[PDB]
Amino acid sequence: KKQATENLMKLLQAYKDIGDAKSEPLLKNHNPRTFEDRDYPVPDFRTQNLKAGDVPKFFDTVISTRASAAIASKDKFWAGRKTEAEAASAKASAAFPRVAVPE
Amino acid sequence: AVSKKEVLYFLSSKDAESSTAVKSYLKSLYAGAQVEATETDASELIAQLEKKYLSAQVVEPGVHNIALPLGESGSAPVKRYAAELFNLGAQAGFECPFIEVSKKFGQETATSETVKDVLNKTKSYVSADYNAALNEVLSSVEAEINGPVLFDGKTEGFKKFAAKAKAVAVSRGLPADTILAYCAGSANEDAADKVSKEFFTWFESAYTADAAAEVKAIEAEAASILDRHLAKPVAQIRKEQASAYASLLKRAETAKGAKWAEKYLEDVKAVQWFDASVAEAPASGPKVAA
Amino acid sequence: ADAKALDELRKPKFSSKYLIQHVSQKLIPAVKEWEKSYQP
Amino acid sequence: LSNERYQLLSQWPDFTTMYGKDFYYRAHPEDLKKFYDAADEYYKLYETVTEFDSLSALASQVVPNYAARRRSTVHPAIGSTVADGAFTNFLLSKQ
Repeated sequence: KKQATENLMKLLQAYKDIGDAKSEPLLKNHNPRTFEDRDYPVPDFRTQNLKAGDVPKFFDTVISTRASAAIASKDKFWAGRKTEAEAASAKASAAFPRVAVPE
Repeated sequence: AVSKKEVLYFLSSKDAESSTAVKSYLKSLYAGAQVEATETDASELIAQLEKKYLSAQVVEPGVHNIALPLGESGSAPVKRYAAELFNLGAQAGFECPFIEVSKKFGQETATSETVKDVLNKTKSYVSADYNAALNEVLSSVEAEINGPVLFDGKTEGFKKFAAKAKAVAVSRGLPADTILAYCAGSANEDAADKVSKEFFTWFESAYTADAAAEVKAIEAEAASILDRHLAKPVAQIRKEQASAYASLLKRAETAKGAKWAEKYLEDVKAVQWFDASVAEAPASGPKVAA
Repeated sequence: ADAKALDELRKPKFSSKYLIQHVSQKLIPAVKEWEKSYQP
Repeated sequence: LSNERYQLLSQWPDFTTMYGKDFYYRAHPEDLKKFYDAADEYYKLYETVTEFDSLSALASQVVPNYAARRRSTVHPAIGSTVADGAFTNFLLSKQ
């Protein structure tokens, strides 16, 4: 447990240092709007043969499938960010201060 | 009060709640009271059973006044701990442990005629990897006899067993020839003390190594009890130890009028006195009248 | 009350000694009468 | 014994030096749940090793099994090594 907590701080220092090396914004990669493809060809509801009430149900599945592909593209960034830090935290020092407990 | 067979067991005893029963009895004989006649009755079965239940009233407070040498380095805290149990058993009327377990062997097997029966009626009192190690030797010697070995000594087949039963005992680590020459005595006391001083270096290495094996089990029980307890959250511990304190006060508070339960609650009120006395002056400790 | 004694404080508290005594006060009179009334 | 386990909770790395929001937003969100649960586990371990009022009721679970071993019918100080060496005195003498 002491080594797992020391592995996590080596990771959280590696997440910070490979983020500050790119100097990227803080909330950029936690915002799934930045992973959203807005140049997508945006389907026409007039070529889908919809009836009267069937159009707002069509609009929601286009909004779902493009939000759910924007979160799933956010999960693919952090799944690739992890291995860049999980393989760079292992090559570190881990010189951390110890918790102040009474001697 | 005492029934005079308690107070005879508490004369040479040294603990507190028995010696204040003796000092209260010795003050009563001084104030013109006559001493009860000691009964010469209750033949051999009841006489040896009252010794079982009167010596255990001397051993049981005496064991609780002997500090275990847990987590100590050296052989002198184990030779302190064992010698406190030697001197405790002597106050309870036991003899030497060598004399008392050899009495236990001859009591169990007074009518054992075969060596396979003496190895199975003294089974509870011998180390089981020594009792089994005397069964490969009994089965090996049984091959050259092809008849049951008798517990005679004058039988040649017993000397064929005791030629190889002694061969195990030296391989186990215990000098059997210095044991056997101690309990046989000797002619001159000068060479009787060369075997006395080699028995008692086995015996001091014997009573230490099983006083130390009794400590190293308490060290390993307390370390497995603690490491089972350090894995809990602190709120679970506080309610697990509050139910056990409640259910065990309740067991002593249901039993009313019993001697052990009204003495149990006088100990709870005396534990609370110790906490209340330390809370008044904690750099000095509990207050003794002195 | 406070400042009890020494020989009152030297006794080990939660030892048995009175379960052994309570058994010995109920085993011994109940087995002294068994040996005086025994035929197989 | 509770001091030896306290001494290895003393060598735990300071996790509160990484509670800033510049460590929050740089980190993978699942490796921040693990880090915020690894800090909540230290306070579980540290509050149960400094529960020194629990050690008195733990020592009472060791006493009754020990005192019943000393309440032997042979001797309080008997053990196997004395009883083995008093078996060879019993066996290797003539019955």
